[PDB]
Amino acid sequence: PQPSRPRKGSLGFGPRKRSTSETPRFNSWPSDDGQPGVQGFAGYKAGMTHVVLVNDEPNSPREGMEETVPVTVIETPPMRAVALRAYEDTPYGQRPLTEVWTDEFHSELDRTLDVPEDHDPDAAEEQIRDAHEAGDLGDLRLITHTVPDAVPSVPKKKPDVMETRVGGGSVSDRLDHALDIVEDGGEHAMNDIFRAGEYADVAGVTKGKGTQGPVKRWGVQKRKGKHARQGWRRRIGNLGPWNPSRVRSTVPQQGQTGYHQRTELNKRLIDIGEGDEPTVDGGFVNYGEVDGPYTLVKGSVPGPDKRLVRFRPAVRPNDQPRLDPEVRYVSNESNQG
Amino acid sequence: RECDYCGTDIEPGTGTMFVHKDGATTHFCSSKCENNADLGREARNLEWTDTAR
Amino acid sequence: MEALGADVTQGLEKGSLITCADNTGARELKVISVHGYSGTKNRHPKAGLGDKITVSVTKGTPEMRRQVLEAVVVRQRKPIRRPDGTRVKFEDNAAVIVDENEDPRGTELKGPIAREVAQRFGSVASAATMIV
RNA sequence: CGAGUGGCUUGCUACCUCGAUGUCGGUUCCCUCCAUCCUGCCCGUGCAGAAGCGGGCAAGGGUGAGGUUGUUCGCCUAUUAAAGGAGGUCGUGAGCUGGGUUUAGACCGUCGUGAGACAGGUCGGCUGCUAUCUACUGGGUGUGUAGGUGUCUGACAAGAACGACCGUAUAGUACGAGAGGAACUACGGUUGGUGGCCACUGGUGUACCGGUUGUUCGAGAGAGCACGUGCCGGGUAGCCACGCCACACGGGGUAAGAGCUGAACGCAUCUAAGCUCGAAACCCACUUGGAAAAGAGACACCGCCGAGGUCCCGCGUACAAGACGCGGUCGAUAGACUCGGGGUGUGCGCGUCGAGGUAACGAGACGUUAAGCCCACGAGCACUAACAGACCAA
RNA sequence: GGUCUUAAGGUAGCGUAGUACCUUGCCGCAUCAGUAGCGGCUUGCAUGAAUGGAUUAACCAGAGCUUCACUGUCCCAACGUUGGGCCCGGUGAACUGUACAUUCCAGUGCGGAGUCUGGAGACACCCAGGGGGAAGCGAAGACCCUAUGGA
RNA sequence: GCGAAAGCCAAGGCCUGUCGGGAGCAACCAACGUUAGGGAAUUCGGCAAGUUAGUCCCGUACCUUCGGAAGAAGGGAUGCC
RNA sequence: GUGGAAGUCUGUUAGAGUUGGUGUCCUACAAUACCCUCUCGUGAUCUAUGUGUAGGGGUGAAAGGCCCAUCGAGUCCGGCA
Ligand SMILES: [Cl-]
Ligand SMILES: [Cl-]
Ligand SMILES: [K+]
Ligand SMILES: [Mg+2]
Ligand SMILES: [Mg+2]
Ligand SMILES: [Mg+2]
Ligand SMILES: [Mg+2]
Ligand SMILES: [Mg+2]
Ligand SMILES: [Mg+2]
Ligand SMILES: [Mg+2]
Ligand SMILES: [Mg+2]
Ligand SMILES: [Mg+2]
Ligand SMILES: [Mg+2]
Ligand SMILES: [Mg+2]
Ligand SMILES: [Mg+2]
Ligand SMILES: [Mg+2]
Ligand SMILES: [Mg+2]
Ligand SMILES: [Mg+2]
Ligand SMILES: [Mg+2]
Ligand SMILES: [Mg+2]
Ligand SMILES: [Mg+2]
Ligand SMILES: [Mg+2]
Ligand SMILES: [Mg+2]
Ligand SMILES: [Mg+2]
Ligand SMILES: [Mg+2]
Ligand SMILES: [Mg+2]
Ligand SMILES: [Mg+2]
Ligand SMILES: [Mg+2]
Ligand SMILES: [Mg+2]
Ligand SMILES: [Mg+2]
Ligand SMILES: [Mg+2]
Ligand SMILES: [Mg+2]
Ligand SMILES: [Mg+2]
Ligand code: NA
Ligand code: NA
Ligand code: NA
Ligand code: NA
Ligand code: NA
Ligand code: NA
Ligand code: NA
Ligand code: NA
Ligand code: NA
Ligand code: NA
Ligand code: NA
Ligand code: NA
Ligand code: NA
Ligand code: NA
Ligand code: NA
Ligand code: NA
Ligand code: NA
Ligand code: NA
Ligand code: NA
Ligand code: NA
Ligand code: NA
Repeated sequence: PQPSRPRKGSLGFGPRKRSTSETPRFNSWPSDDGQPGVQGFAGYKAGMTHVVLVNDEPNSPREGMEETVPVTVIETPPMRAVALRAYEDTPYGQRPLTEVWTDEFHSELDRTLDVPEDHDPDAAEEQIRDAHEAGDLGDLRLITHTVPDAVPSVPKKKPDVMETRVGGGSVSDRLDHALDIVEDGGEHAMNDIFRAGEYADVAGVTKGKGTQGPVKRWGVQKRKGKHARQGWRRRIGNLGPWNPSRVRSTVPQQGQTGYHQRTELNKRLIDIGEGDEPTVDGGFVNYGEVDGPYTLVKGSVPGPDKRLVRFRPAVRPNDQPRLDPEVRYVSNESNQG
Repeated sequence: RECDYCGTDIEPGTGTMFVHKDGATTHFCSSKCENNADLGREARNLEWTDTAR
Repeated sequence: MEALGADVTQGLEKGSLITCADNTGARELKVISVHGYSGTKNRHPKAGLGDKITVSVTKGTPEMRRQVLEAVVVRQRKPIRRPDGTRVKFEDNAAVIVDENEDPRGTELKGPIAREVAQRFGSVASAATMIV
């Protein structure tokens, strides 16, 4: 009869090709609810350890009790909104209008950009306001970049640059909010955007694995029984029926696996601190020591240690926030042994 | 808690508790201990063991 | 059912021979099915602690032998994870024959029982000698 | 009784192939159909309730595990929300299998004078090929758009990214003589699928450390071989799953259906014009890809005698070539060294004890010694090596 | 039926048989469930006495079945080892080739088309892959029929 | 050591079972090791793999052509000084 | 107790054989190979050399097996265009 069975692997994360930017790019942003604010931040993955927590869930029969929870440590030092980009609404979607930059630049931002030497901030600002007057102003986002230098364990000094949306009350109000952030020096921090307890969406470029078989890549079976000894162990039965006489792209085949962007949904921010309270004895394997601004993320995060990961207020949360959870213990035990 | 085998403190959110036939309970801090036990060895006779120490 | 209050890695399969932790006259039990469980092509139906399984008596009193009854998984060799992170495993795998209302067919439960089993099967629990 | 639709079965035909289109069943992997088994929304009921029975829309998802048989089919068990059917050369042998079919050997029964025969049964009985083209999965080099860096846009494309069940409160309530026994809603968990991750458990770990057999290097010490670890005990990192994390709701328009207003037809009428609702289905939402979108895009800055890039050197968050990413003395990129953090499990030597033995000798025990040995990780540290320098470029 | 064909008319045994069409025969054992296996029954489509019958200790790379033990056969795969595979120097074939050839969906056609017709898609080249298609390559089909063929 | 067996080593012979260099050296394949819990659920069928194992002591069923079955089965021991 | 029989047992002694893997190979190392597995191994045994039997004839513990990669009638040349 041939029993039924779901297909192997999702056809939603394709094509399974190597990512274009190691730095993730959100294709979604939260809704314009609260007061004006930057809708995202970034850090650099460091590692894992567990934390003991007080059951924060009001519906848990264990609410108030001890509870061990896995946590991935992420160094989230301050970042810098170096300019405000404006978009206009056109018959072909949104298009970048202009940009308002600054003069105070991080000593090493030029390892990536051809830093500006002559820019007219006001004119840009004007152009934007005239577009808003005309009513063609599309959302507003800030060009942001990180300060790798600020993170010793991470070799790179060349900053990673990524655009982040600014959703606020009115457009006029948040437009201003934008300009103000920028004008200063763009300097902002995880505290300014997130609060321990809230849910965030963590994007990242997964750990690369090179070319792999379908078994690993799509999760197809290995030849079973007598079939496994005939000369085929990890190759599927066939590439398709006789007709249509062509191999469909839906059939699991070998290829690039890993080093793909993924936006993992609803990640609870256990704690946002600073210092070396989360670091492990011996140091974070293949990473280093943590002693500065950090975020503790519940569970796992895509990517290997040292990789840049991006945060964003969960766009589709299931639970209501349960602010500042009681941390009763953070394990610093060595990750070697 | 303490390892009912070697005697060192068992890092919270770690370890295994074996439940014996009779109903006795034995918390272990690591596989190393567990395994040395299954060999029939006693913590006292193992110099690395806090107990023996 | 009700949350077990612990994560389980089924240690049993359809066809597994376990111990009958009670005085019903049934010594050895053979798993035949798992209540409320549907698998997936080629996968053997798996059972673990706190699962109500269908069983058949392999060993015991002539009168109890070959009988197809219902039971509950009181102990297993494969570890299980409690909220505080610790793991818990037992010396063997055992189940206690139960009836329609989930009341132990027997009078006395031999050997210990996981606590988690309590939160699901009261009358079984309230019959336990030792509850870990 | 009458009219049909399908092209799964069978039969008929003899159009196609006999310079061969590898015949069953199964398996694996992919797509589809709807005449729908479950799941969603509905109608009727010989619809009190609960459980059903029949019917409508509907193919998003699911539709599983086993006992005999080569079997398909089917018979049977226990689970289940249900364990639907069919198409793809009765999908799938340049994929597998070879039980059966179907050669040569042999036996039995039947038939035959006999050779030998039987879609009767039975035991045994082989599975070739280095991929030219095309197709697709992934990876690169070029050209076009017409100097560079960084950030984007989004025509379109993929998705099931989610499907389903159990439990609790509702409630022993509505309903019902009683037996029995719901729901809306809110919660907790399971399962299957999906993507990721490795603190925890677990596996590996022919890195490592110890034990120990045989033999050889005279003994000792320290070693080699015993398949690519002699065997045994432990096991770091990493990789993993049996481990862990995450995977809506809600809008919009509809089907079946329930209605509103409403005429043809003064009445009536859910429809004819109009309108309000209403499916797990559709669109959006969400995730992934995506300037080669020939309307070949946008913005900011840098530059056209110089912006930027390639080669080079030290390396990897990358990797089959190629590609990608980081660092290069204005430096911690790699190694050495020392710490830290880890794995083993207490080194050589010497001292004491030691069943004994005249003595020689003596397996072994204790001390020195958390020792000895070892590390794919972290830190400190410019000591060594990231030097020298080449090239392209409007 | 209570002899007739053709001489006799199946005795001892064995029997759903490696012989039983009906057939998964019926009952039992065994299992959750057993077209299997074993035992009994047995009218045997179409058993049976040197065409030897029944039966049998020992023996068996002979056929079927059950149990204990065991286990990566499986659930469901992971990690590792060695040789390859990949890159480089050197050496250096074969198969195969009417032509053209970036195809895909349909249609049509000697009714199983990369080449016809209609549309869709498609910038060129290259590397690796597992083999969907070229009714892929290999063999003037062993099957079947035909020949006033052969043995 | 039972041994003309294994394994290790002499004497003697050889590095000519005659192409090399490089990538922690990917997918895939050939030989192979180890795999938690379960333990034949796999499959026509336990195919493949695994289990057992040398020696001594105890002990040994049905059946039988009295020869055998039998190393039945099962239980214990096993080093060094 | 002695004795030491056996188309006797174990047995990769030598040697002979070839059950399964339907593994490896399958333009091979090879026009029948490699590996593991498996059987026999004092006898109807295995083996070298010599020697006999020749084509409708041999030889055959019988498979239409074998008679120089040739067998339900060898090979060569001729009949033969
Ligand atoms: Cl298979
Ligand atoms: Cl089942
Ligand atoms: K034909
Ligand atoms: Mg094969
Ligand atoms: Mg660790
Ligand atoms: Mg530990
Ligand atoms: Mg199957
Ligand atoms: Mg073909
Ligand atoms: Mg319909
Ligand atoms: Mg569909
Ligand atoms: Mg077919
Ligand atoms: Mg099919
Ligand atoms: Mg073939
Ligand atoms: Mg094929
Ligand atoms: Mg081939
Ligand atoms: Mg056969
Ligand atoms: Mg057969
Ligand atoms: Mg046969
Ligand atoms: Mg060696
Ligand atoms: Mg019978
Ligand atoms: Mg006679
Ligand atoms: Mg055309
Ligand atoms: Mg012919
Ligand atoms: Mg013929
Ligand atoms: Mg003739
Ligand atoms: Mg195992
Ligand atoms: Mg079976
Ligand atoms: Mg099966
Ligand atoms: Mg075998
Ligand atoms: Mg003999
Ligand atoms: Mg022998
Ligand atoms: Mg001779
Ligand atoms: Mg013959
Ligand atoms: Na093969
Ligand atoms: Na093989
Ligand atoms: Na085919
Ligand atoms: Na018709
Ligand atoms: Na032909
Ligand atoms: Na087939
Ligand atoms: Na459907
Ligand atoms: Na069946
Ligand atoms: Na065909
Ligand atoms: Na084949
Ligand atoms: Na086939
Ligand atoms: Na709707
Ligand atoms: Na372009
Ligand atoms: Na006769
Ligand atoms: Na024989
Ligand atoms: Na294995
Ligand atoms: Na092909
Ligand atoms: Na005598
Ligand atoms: Na052989
Ligand atoms: Na002749
Ligand atoms: Na002639």
